[PDB]
Amino acid sequence: QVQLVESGGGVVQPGRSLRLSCAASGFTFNNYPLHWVRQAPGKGPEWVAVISQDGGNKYYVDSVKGRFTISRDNSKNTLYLQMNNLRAEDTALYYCARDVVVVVAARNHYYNGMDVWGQGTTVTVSSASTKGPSVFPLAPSSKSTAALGCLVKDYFPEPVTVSWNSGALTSGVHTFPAVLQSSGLYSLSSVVTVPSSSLGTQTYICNVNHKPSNTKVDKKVEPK
Amino acid sequence: QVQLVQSGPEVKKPGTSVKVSCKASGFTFTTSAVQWVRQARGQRLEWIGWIVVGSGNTNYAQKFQERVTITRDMSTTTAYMELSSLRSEDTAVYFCAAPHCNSTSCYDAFDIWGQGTMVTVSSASTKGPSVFPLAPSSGTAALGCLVKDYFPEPVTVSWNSGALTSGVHTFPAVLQSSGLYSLSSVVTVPSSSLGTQTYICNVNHKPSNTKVDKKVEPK
Amino acid sequence: PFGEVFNATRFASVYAWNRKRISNCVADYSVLYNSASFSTFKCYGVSPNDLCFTNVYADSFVIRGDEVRQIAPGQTGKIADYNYKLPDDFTGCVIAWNSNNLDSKVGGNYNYLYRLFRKSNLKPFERDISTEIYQAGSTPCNGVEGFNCYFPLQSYGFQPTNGVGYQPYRVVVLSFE
Amino acid sequence: DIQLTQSPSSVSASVGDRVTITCRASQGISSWLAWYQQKPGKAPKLLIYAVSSLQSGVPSRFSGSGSGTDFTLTISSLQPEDFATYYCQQAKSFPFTFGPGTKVEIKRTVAAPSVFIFPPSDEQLKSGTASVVCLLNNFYPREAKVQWKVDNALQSGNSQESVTEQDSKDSTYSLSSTLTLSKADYEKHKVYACEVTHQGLSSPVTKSFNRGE
Amino acid sequence: DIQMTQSPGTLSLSPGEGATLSCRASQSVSSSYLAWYQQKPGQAPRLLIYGASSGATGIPDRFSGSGSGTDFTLTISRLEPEDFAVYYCQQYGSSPYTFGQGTKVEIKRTVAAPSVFIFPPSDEQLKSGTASVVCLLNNFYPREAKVQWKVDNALQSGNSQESVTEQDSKDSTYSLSSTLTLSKADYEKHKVYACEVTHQGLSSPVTKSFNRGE
Ligand SMILES: *[C@@H]1O[C@H](CO[C@@H]2O[C@@H](C)[C@@H](O)[C@@H](O)[C@@H]2O)[C@@H](O[C@@H]2O[C@H](CO)[C@@H](O)[C@H](O)[C@H]2NC(C)=O)[C@H](O)[C@H]1NC(C)=O
Ligand SMILES: [Br-]
Ligand SMILES: [Br-]
Ligand SMILES: [Br-]
Ligand SMILES: [Br-]
Ligand SMILES: [Br-]
Ligand SMILES: [Br-]
Repeated sequence: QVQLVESGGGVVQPGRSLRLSCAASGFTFNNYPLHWVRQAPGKGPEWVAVISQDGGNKYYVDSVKGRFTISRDNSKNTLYLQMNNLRAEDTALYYCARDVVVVVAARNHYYNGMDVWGQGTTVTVSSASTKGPSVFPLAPSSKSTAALGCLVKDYFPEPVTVSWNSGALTSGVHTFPAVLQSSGLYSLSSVVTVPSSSLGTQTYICNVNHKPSNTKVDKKVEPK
Repeated sequence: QVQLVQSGPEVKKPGTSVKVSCKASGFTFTTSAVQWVRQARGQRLEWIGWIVVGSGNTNYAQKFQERVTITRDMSTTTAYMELSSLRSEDTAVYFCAAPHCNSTSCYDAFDIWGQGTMVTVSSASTKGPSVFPLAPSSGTAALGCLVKDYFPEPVTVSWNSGALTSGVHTFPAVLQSSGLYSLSSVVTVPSSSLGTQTYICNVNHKPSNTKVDKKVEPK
Repeated sequence: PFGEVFNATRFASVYAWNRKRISNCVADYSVLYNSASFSTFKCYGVSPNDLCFTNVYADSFVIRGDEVRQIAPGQTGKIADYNYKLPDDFTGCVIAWNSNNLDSKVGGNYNYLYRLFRKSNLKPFERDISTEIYQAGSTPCNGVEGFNCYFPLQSYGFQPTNGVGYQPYRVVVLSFE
Repeated sequence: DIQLTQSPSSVSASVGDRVTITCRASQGISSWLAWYQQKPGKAPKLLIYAVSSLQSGVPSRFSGSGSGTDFTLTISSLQPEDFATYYCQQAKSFPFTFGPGTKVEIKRTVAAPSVFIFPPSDEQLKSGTASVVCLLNNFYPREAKVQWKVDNALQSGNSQESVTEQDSKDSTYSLSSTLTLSKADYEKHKVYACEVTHQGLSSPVTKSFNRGE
Repeated sequence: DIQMTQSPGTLSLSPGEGATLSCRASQSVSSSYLAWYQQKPGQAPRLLIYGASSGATGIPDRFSGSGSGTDFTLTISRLEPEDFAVYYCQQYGSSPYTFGQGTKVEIKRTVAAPSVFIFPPSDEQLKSGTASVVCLLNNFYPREAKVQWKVDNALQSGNSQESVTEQDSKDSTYSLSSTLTLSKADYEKHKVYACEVTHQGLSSPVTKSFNRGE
């Protein structure tokens, strides 16, 4: 199968470096130019760089000019992006993609789009230290269907995973995308809607798992 | 003079690239095609790929899809064969072949062929050969010369500056594990002539500008 | 009416050259000769001003800079022989300008074609858009390409980094009858 | 540096509708434009290249047209797997620029949000930080406005919002807004409320609490 | 791809006979896109026949061609001495334009046993720290021959290399050269060096030896 698998992303302090790799299979690697495209959280895709089939031609977005270097190893079917002097605005999910080659009268025409994309690899440029989240209860109100949840506050880096009653409770659960606070730590809320009658007759436990800090926190949400 | 002339011999280190040229003459290059075929020493013919001179469209074999690119230049009526990331396995002779054509029509086969280009790939360095005598044992006897440890191919051997040709066997060279070549050239002569006929083998190795005339002696 | 013929959004390929017919209207070829925008302004049979003819034809197409010299009477080459031939007694003008910023694409443009093979030369003002497989050998092609069986059209593959001789040029040929 | 604009920014469609998305370029780009479909958590998928060339595997209900500065993406009969964000990309010159995108949303009936307010927990206050959370649950359309008022004083610059993707069951959205104060400021006031205005609400809905009670 | 297979491997025939070579294709190929080539030692391939049955320019009319689809034939009515070389068939209709593995047409001959000679390493080479013992098998037919090195009756393995000449244009025989390579130290540790030759023309293996010194 035609497939692109990128790797090498992670957390890195500003000004430091990272090297992304892209493993291709299922097509003749040296017949195709290759692109690097990134997508910041909540934004659209941004083309970063492209390299020709033999590596002789390289183009870059102005934002990365002089800091990024694209390269390829045709003997290993591998594409590389060398990222130096990284900035906060470099934080994004990085895809490698294969060039669209338009054939007219048996002649190949290059740089016409991207047809085969990888799954993406995440890089996060931050000076923040790894930290597990504090899990605070959002207790259900006395008389105000009721709503309860957990506030998953002040953690770095992404992501957390939130379950309710160890995954048994899925009906009515809403775990929101995280916000990045001015402190550099993320905050997140996971809520659930339940019948008001079950509040005195049902435990609700939210389970917050944060692999980067090696922490798993379970909070019992109960009325006041 | 419907001709197809190729580049000279090439000797490159592993991991480099070679670009063999092939220039047309006699016919109108612009409307023909050029295929490339390689032949390892003592092996069969292997089709690499072809190119249509007018358009530049190429077709390659599966085994050369990764390291060969064929081009042409109608201004200099020449076709090229670029071979990247060389290795010992690439050591072979490469041929170019084309049908001759006028301004509108072509021959129905590959009838014009180039002289061939030998490409040697190894880590060895240029070195002249050491020539040792193969002395005749004490009605016909055999003597010769041992042309040992040279690089690259080839060497040329003659006997008595070309006077002695009957009964001479110059063997094709073998590639030793040291990376250098060894070659032996022998001749059978009547046993009577051993004491009254000097036998000299003439070894010339152009890549090293080596000219050795070695006299073979009955001990 | 020249405004929509010269400054058109897209031109035709040289093998499928387009002809616009202009009979009896307003014209001022003085602002065109004085323009450095036009890399070529050459007239034949009439010197480049305000004469009168019954009709004007506007043939337009795109070639590359090295080929603009072929758009003239008594010329030979890919364009003159297989794409667009001007007669020896041609009475008109040929105008061209560099259209790299419009018709060139990074990686190569695939929209402009030119005829690469043809068994005989075009008559003056002949238009050939056939896509029959060119039989270069004696063996008949049966619609399939291969050895001595080539597609007759080829793409220019215009790129902005190309040499100016290989960059696209939009050509307008005015003939007066 | 060729810019690209798309219109509209969002579309609310049903299964079977004809949907047309347009892409405007800041300069002529001939036929060198492509269209991409992207779903949450997935890489963009190429649908059309060269203005009107359907990528292999794409259903023929997708079509594309245009030339120069204006281009059009048409979905003849929208199918459930077509609700996504669509991007247009030009390829005349580097850098390859994308459009801002057009989100194809599921049209449904106006549902008012259920509003819940949550005071900061006693454990969090012991950390010296207070977070008040306002939940807007299962509403449509997505457009909603939350205003925080602390003793009837309208807040600004001290809150953050987050919206869920459109729900796979009832096609509604959910919103969570968090007001963040220090424990010092939180204990200086009594009434904490979030005022919610939404299309399903004939008048702003307010959920409040008195600190401690 | 289309695999082209040729037969026979070696065609041992007398000058003046009729030669017949075969070329097979893994699938049916157009007759107008098959060629035959001839290659002599140290030369480029030469086109003989194309379009299965179309003689090339300058090729003698004794060269003929036939076949269709998967089986093709190269007939030589009367074999001349300038015709003993290798012959290839290539199809150039469907890409890739694959070749056959070749057929060697050699002059058939009567069995001739080799004349065997052994050569001790020269005193000049021993000064360099290496010894090369050479065994010459002179003018024999058929080509197949076997050489074994024995050093004080110890059969050697992995330290010898062979080389065979092309068939002689005058007596139609072959010659072989085998070189045993030992260091000067290992060479002086033993006394009797011999090469045993096995060949069809010999009623029993022939051994040629020398005594290190005398
Ligand atoms: C260009 O050549 C064609 C064909 O030439 C053939 O192939 C050559 C390599 C050579 O082998 C020639 O002897 C071949 O004829 C010419 O076309 C032929 O013209 C003759 C003239 O009577 C006609 O009988 C044939 O049928 C034609 N064959 C084909 C395939 O067209 C053509 O005339 C040559 N053009 C010029 C300008 O010389
Ligand atoms: Br390229
Ligand atoms: Br590189
Ligand atoms: Br190509
Ligand atoms: Br345009
Ligand atoms: Br108070
Ligand atoms: Br082959």
